[PDB]
Amino acid sequence: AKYTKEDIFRFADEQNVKFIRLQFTDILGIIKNVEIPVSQLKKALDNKIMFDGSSIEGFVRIEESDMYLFPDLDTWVVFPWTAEKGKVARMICDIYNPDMTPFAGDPRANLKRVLKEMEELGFTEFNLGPEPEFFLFKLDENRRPTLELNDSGGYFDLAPTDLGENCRRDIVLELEEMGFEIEASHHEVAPGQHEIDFKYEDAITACDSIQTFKLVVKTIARKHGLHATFMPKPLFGVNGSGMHFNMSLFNEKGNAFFDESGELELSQTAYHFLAGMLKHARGYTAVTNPTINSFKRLVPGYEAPCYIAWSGKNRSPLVRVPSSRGLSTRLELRSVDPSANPYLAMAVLLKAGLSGIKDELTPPAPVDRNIYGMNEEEREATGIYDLPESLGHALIELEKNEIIKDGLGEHIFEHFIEAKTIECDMFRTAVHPWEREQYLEIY
Amino acid sequence: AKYTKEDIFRFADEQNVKFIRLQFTDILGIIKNVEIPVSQLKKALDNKIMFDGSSIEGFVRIEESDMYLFPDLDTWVVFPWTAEKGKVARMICDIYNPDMTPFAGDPRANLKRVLKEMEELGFTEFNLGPEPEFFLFKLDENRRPTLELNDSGGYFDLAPTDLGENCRRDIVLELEEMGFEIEASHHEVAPGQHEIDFKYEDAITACDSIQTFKLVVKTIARKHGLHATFMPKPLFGVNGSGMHFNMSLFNEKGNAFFDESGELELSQTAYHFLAGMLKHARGYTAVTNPTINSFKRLVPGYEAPCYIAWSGKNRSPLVRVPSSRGLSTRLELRSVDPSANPYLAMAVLLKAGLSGIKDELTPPAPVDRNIYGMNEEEREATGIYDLPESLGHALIELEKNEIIKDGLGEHIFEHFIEAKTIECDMFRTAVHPWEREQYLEIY
Amino acid sequence: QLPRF
Amino acid sequence: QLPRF
Ligand SMILES: NC(=O)CC[C@H](N)C(=O)O
Ligand SMILES: NC(=O)CC[C@H](N)C(=O)O
Ligand SMILES: [Mg+2]
Ligand SMILES: [Mg+2]
Ligand SMILES: [Mg+2]
Ligand SMILES: [Mg+2]
Repeated sequence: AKYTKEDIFRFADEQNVKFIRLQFTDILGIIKNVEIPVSQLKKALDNKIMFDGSSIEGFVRIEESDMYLFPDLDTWVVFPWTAEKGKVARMICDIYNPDMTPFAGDPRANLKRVLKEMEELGFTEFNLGPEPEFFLFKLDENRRPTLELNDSGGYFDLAPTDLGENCRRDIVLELEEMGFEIEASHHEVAPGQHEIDFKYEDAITACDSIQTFKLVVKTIARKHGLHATFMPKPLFGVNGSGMHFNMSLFNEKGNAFFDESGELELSQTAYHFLAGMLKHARGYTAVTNPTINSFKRLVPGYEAPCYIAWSGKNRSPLVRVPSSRGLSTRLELRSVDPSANPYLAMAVLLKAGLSGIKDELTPPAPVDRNIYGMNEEEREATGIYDLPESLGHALIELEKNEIIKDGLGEHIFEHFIEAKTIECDMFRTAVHPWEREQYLEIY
Repeated sequence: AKYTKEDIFRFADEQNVKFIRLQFTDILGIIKNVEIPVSQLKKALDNKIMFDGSSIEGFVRIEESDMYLFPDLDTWVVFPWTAEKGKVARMICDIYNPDMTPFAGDPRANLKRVLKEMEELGFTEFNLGPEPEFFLFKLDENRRPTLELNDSGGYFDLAPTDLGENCRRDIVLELEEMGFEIEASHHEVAPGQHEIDFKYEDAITACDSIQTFKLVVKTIARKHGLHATFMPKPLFGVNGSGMHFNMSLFNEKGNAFFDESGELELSQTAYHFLAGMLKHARGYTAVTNPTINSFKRLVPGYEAPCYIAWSGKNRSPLVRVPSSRGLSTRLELRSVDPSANPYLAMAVLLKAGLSGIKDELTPPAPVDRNIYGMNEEEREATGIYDLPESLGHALIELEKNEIIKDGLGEHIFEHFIEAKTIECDMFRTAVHPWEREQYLEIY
Repeated sequence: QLPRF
Repeated sequence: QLPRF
């Protein structure tokens, strides 16, 4: 408990806020919110605000359903770009049924349920550190995004330099001012691609920070006449954007993944987690990569993962074990992209790891022989398997796997499947200019 | 009694107002007003101002009739956008005959008469909460509205964001400053469509707040180079604008619609009100949807009601029962649009509910089987009936129903019928560009 | 009477 | 249900 009701009232009085954005996240990952004046703040703190819960279902909503808006006090953040006519503050809210029960269709509530299951098994917390990457594009005269990148930088290069501009520096400075724990910030391989690293927090706090980071980055980029995009693969032939997740599991003693007497200084819990993560990777690939464009990133030659394998040092492994040990022991999943919903991805990953721990599965031997060297047939003999190549195949794999369904819940699973099938059907029947360029003149 | 004459004089002296707009509402719903200097304010408070009452009849006025302008002290509001050369204040006024009798053709007086009948039957107040939705369009170079929306938002989406603009945020702030009880404000399904919710007040106060809200929203949108429209269906293939009414009936004990021992925690009074509302819905559909464009909104597939049925959770029911209970028990009618006259709509709805209570009618069973699934014939076997598909059919239904005529009064009924028949004839004989696009070349 | 028409 | 299609 970081803040209380009285603290929130005092903050609202002293910082002179007149608007509060009670925000939440739908199934598709879009940040939505209800806006209330400061005069209603007391009612908001009484968990008495009603709204339409069907919006959580996204565009596949059918029937209006009334739901409560239980806010979280610890998520109180005051925005700085609010001029002087009253400031704006936000609090991430939980969704509750009218019968005082958390909504099963809320991704945050689902993540809380999965964390409760993990605590039941014996662990304390699930620390996560994300590595989101984003692209910056120049705006047009009509304030519309173009295809021109802001700079032709390189990997870890000092490309933006000093003397103005350097949108990454301004973004990180305002994030630090807003109260974000930023570890580092650097230029990525692709031109105009930047990465900012976070500190390791709890699962829920990390997901909330991810959403707030996306919002703040987009707003600040728009301030400087730029468009910040988190599309997995905005351009062809260039490196994509990833959101590598470094996860660690903790218990009463300390880090559960660390064991000085184990092989690679890894505990049996870490190996069981690896086995669970690798066994069901084909299952949750759809959740971790929920867009059509996402699977355009999962292609060989751009450091994105393409095969289900783990290693300590390899060219684009699905799961990577960083060399750091002790309390910093962690497992990195590299298949996640910034377009994914953080809550759903964390829920499915935690469910897979928990299932692996419960079943005590033995992970396959790590591969370090450049699996890209052989053909598909030459590596299918071993345990190396391909990730789904399209969103439809990933959806089929979701519909087959049961543990991921249990980790998502029936409501979320059904609505996610419906929306993604609609998306796939919409993309399949479209006629793209590629087809015209390839066949209009030839045929 | 919130204000007295001395209070009004003190306010006029201290805020330095030089103009007072004595305003009222005609049959068609247009806000009209007579403008007087502050020096006449005393006379205005003596109920001695004469004006032409025929303006209430709208364009179908024939003979000039002198009428008094009894103002309401509790409606004193000082506008903020008045510069320094004297401020402007308004008071909603009642219309009285020269023989010191309220005018029967005034919608506000008619609503007061219906409320008197309700109090005679035994109830105390009729609380109403409206949910108006409006569209925002960009203005042209000549300050003329265009067909381009201000933003491509979504349902409950954080589309306008921070960093300037956000007309909705500016509007609700000025409404709060002016002394409005705003519950919440969010983005609607259609792009450029916004919804601001009110607190539940009395019928007359709610209608006055609706009119003032329309005026203030239009003025503020014009301030920021935008056009705010309350047309039920400005664009084809996009969600329309509605003004759902959440009504509750109160008595000496408390909420008359709440009963912990009843089915669905609803009292017999609530069921009688439902039966009355559903029985005469075909009758007052004309009053609740008085424009030609209104029936363009009442089409399937856009969440607008199309069949006479009630449910607690269904895709677009005519009457919806929110899950909230206790003092918040209420019935929601969703067929009302922002173009309707609030006073006439409340009068006819109250008359229908009162008739249902007096006759003790049994409401039909709620439908939850997606009535849209069957055809018209397959659902006409049950109690499900279609709403009128055009304004002419609704006018015929008005001319048939007698209870709605009694609730409207002879003067208002005759003038409304005349104006609406003129409107229907004007629309019927017009030649639209649709017809030319469909037949000019073919035939 | 009929300004609309 | 289907405002995207
Ligand atoms: N240097 C790197 O590891 C970048 C990896 C690549 N940008 C990705 O999204 O996977
Ligand atoms: N989400 C909704 O219920 C909106 C309903 C729709 N805008 C109408 O006018 O009825
Ligand atoms: Mg990186
Ligand atoms: Mg990494
Ligand atoms: Mg609405
Ligand atoms: Mg409603």
